[PDB]
Amino acid sequence: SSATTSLSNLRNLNDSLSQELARLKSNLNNEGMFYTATPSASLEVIKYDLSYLKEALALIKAKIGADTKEP
Amino acid sequence: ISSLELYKYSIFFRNYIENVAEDCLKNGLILESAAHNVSEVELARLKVQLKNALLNCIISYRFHGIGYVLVKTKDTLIDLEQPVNIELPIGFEYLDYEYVRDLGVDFDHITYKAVKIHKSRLIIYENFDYILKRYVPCYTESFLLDIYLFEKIYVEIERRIENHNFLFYKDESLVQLQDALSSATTSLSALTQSNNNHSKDISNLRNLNDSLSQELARLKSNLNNEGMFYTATPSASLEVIKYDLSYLKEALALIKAKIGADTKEPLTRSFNEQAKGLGNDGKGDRSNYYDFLKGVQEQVENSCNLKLTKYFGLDMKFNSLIMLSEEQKVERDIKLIELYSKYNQLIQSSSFNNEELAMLKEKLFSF
Amino acid sequence: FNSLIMLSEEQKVERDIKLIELYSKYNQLIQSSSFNNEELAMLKEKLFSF
Amino acid sequence: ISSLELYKYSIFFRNYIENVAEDCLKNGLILESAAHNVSEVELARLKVQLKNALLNCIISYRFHGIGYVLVKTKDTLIDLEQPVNIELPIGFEYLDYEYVRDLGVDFDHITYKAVKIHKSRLIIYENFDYILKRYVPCYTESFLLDIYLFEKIYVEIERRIENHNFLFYKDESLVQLQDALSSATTSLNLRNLNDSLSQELARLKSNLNNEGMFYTATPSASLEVIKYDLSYLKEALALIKAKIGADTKEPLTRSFNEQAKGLGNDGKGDRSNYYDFLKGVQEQVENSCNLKLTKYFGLDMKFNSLIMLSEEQKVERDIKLIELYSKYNQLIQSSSFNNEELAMLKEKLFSF
Amino acid sequence: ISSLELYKYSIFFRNYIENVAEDCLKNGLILESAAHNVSEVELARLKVQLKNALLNCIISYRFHGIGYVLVKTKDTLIDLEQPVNIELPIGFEYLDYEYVRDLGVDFDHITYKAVKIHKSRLIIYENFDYILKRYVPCYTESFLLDIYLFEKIYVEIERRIENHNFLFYKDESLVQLQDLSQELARLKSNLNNEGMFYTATPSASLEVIKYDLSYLKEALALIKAKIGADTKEPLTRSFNEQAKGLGNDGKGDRSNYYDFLKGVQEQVENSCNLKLTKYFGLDMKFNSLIMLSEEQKVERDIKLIELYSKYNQLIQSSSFNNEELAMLKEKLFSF
Amino acid sequence: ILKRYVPCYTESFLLDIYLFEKIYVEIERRIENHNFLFYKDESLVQLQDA
Repeated sequence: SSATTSLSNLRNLNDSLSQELARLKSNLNNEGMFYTATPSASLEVIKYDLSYLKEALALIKAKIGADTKEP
Repeated sequence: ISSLELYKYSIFFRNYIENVAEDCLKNGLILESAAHNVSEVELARLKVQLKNALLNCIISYRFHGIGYVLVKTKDTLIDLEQPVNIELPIGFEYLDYEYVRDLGVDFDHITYKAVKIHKSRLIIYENFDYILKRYVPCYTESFLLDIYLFEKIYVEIERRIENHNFLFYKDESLVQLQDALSSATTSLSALTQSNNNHSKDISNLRNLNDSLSQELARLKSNLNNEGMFYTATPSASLEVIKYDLSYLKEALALIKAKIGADTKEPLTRSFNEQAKGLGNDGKGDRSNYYDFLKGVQEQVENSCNLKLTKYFGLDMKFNSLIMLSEEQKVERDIKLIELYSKYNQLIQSSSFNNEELAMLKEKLFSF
Repeated sequence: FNSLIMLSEEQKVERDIKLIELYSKYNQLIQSSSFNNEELAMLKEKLFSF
Repeated sequence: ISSLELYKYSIFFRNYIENVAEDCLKNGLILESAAHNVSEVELARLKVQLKNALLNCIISYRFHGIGYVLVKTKDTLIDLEQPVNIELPIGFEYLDYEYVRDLGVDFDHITYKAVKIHKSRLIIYENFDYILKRYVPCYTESFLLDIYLFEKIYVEIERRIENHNFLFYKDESLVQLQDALSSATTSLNLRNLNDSLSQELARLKSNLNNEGMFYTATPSASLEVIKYDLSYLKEALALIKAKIGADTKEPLTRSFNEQAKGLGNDGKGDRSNYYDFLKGVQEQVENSCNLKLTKYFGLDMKFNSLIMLSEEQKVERDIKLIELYSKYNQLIQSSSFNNEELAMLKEKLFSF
Repeated sequence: ISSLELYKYSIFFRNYIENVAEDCLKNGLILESAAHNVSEVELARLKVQLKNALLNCIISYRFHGIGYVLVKTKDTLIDLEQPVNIELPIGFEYLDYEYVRDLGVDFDHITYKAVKIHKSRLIIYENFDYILKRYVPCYTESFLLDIYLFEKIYVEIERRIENHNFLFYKDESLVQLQDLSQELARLKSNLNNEGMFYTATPSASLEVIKYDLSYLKEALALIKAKIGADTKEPLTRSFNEQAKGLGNDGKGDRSNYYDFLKGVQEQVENSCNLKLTKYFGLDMKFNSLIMLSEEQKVERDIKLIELYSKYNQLIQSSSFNNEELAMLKEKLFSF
Repeated sequence: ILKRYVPCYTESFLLDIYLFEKIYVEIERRIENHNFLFYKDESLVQLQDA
């Protein structure tokens, strides 16, 4: 982020850093195993829900059926 | 959302567009000549070409909002501008919408690619909306959004299929010793960048990740060999990370409901699970698809006969949407013969007045 | 192309039986009716088989 | 995944390969001679040998993509190279695919083991895919993967059947003293510690068996049952069955021998997918055989009808036909229709 | 996995092997002589011995891949090497597979235990797989594994039946006694007496340890599915819950087991008649797999008589042309 | 509409077939190690690391 801020010597620095980051990420993603070294590291799946929209659709269908006579 | 892009990518949109035209021209046409001078073979060939043109005409009507069929006669390319009084057409050719320039109903000619063609030689099938004061297709932005979501569900499924389940491993081993030395070196190098053994840091990082790959290979090898994953660190952790699909399932249900609400084509609504509902049930309670097809057929007939009869002396008709089977025909004939026999018996064995019999005649449907 | 729907032997026999019954009913009506020639002709067109 | 290895290991693959051929030759063949000079007994023996050859021919067609049947005549081994104009075959012999070398359709001979055989004496049943421009078997890599997974499920079941449930025991007792000393000094008497540890473990096992109570001294001692699970394999079996049913049309293979072949008589023209597939295979085999049996040998072969009527069905059909004839006779006798109308009825009637 | 060991240990494998042979020879055989000179009693005795030999022949065919039946004639033990031109057999004797040495089809003799027997006196029923280029049995390694797992489930059940539930107890003064032990066992007996277990240590613990069987139940379900997929024998697939399906339903839609039995019977008939007719002048046939009951026979006779009556009525009360009647004759099945 | 010759299938249909196969591809990938043991111990690594 500091590199990108400065962009918005350094060439070799960024090349080495990018190489290492890319290889670490590629290994962890390819082996089907996410590895980390920090004892306090955390990984959680965040998920959305649709029950609100389903219930709203039911209520809206009921209201439309009540509000019109066209079958 | 681009209709052309959706048409290219999705076969569902293509089927939705083309099903109506295919159903309209499924049962065929009837072609007749007012003068009663054209032979039946030539007229049948003309009918075949007319059907071929009408399919693309209806497809263009649904996709763009207007469809053009050129009535080709025995004339030169420059003679298309001149009007036609009375002629027998040589054939019918559908004209591509993208190559047709029309300035409106106030003009009596179009430009095709720049050949000027008079409107008297063209069969025009247009969907003009008076509220919008413009020609519109059969679909809207909401329908396009529904189709796009229908495809995006499986796009996301493909995005997350490979790594739906994976392992999260936290280990403070020799590997973390290397990794933590690496992390401290990278942080210090970041400080220096913000501002020299950074090359030493780089060589570290490289060898450290080499050893990391070696150790991960060894761990996987042990897992495969003895089915047991062993670790040294008392704070080591191993957890299975899993994805979910309930969101996409519920979205599919809602999208199917929306599509069914937004279209009347039974195959599109039911995802090719329901029939077209164009059979004979012996009752006058016809289907919504039947009514829609009848309206489309009436509009097409009006559009064709507005100029086929006036300028070419030809009349076109659509075949009946409901086609009776042989057994149904035999049953209907049997019932009609029974009705006639009952009527004859009543007439022979009754003494009703002439006025009463006549009055019965009008109130009877068959007689 | 040959017809997509192929009838079985039993179906053919049943159809033949029904057609023969229809012809017998038509013959009985013609023999035992006193309808006018125009009415009989008009019945002929409105009948599918005849 | 190797098709030969899968064939050797799995009986399901073998049955899938052989069921189509067995069903095709279940009802038998009809053999005829154009000259009408061959006696029926010799022709029946020829038909038996032809069926025996055709079974292996179809099996090789499904497994490899091509099948070879040699039409053996009264000739020497060197005469096989020479073409045949008109002859009466002595028999039929299936040729193994691995011993046949064919350079393509542009050549009119093959090498068998190195005897040169002209193609006019050979019945060839090949599955050529024009998209792939090569001969292909009836199975693909996905189907092989499905079969492999089907077997691997029970492979894993056998792997984890014995220790599906076991005991995890933690104890900082004399036994942990023994094992800690062993650990330390082996990393660096000890065999006596070994013996004492085993003795105490066996003693505790004996106590457990005797009085149904496991007792321990350490306040931090723990005992937990470790258990395995099978829901993954159950769901995988369901998915694999669905995939197999989608990937093949053979009813026994799809239903795991739970459904019938569907080759009966229902009195309707709505035949089954397996019936259509078998009819197509039979037509291809008939074409392949008659391309050279009639031209070079004066023989014609036909397949028996896939649908075989029972005696009761035959009697019922005869009764219905007799009733139809009686109705037609009654109508003709008691009608006064015109000759043209009766004739027109004749064509529109199926039976008459 | 050893097929012989599995056969010895499991009755299910034995039944799977023997059911096909028993069903094939359930309805019996028909034996005839081309010369029409042999008396019926002697021929019936020959048929009985032939059935007895054929049962073991089919069993050996299924278990090993080949089965041998020796056709015993009025000859000496050394005359078995000599070929036979025309003779009337004295009997049939099944030959054990383990005592038969055959070098292949290119040879016309075998060694039995070392008596040399010509192949013209032997009925051979073999299952040769052209893909494998060898004789193979009716079972494979996967099927053997399925049977082994089927037995191992109850092996494990027996292993863990006795201690499915037990007590885990933690106490410090009690081990001060143990390391007295039998006296605390007697205190557990006092628990059994008074219905109340009492202890001293505030950190003493008592927990019931229990086992589970869901793994074995699911494995049994999967194994049953695999067996049903891997075999066609209805009893083996359904665990003796379904019938053989060899009845008469009045329809041509026969069963898979019927088709399999018909194929096996055809192969056996070919194998026998390849040498019974040529060398011995005898012909063998299998009885029909479907056997009609008396009521079914009466019903069929009634229907046939009705059909004949209808045909006679039509012929008497019709005025059809001779060509039309003839054409009806061919298109009628019965006439 | 496309002004070109097109087959009977589209990219979405190809994607559907590809996913249909990829499901069992993943099943094969994770069939062998669907259940395994995770064990943590310090003396046993005192043994193994040596």
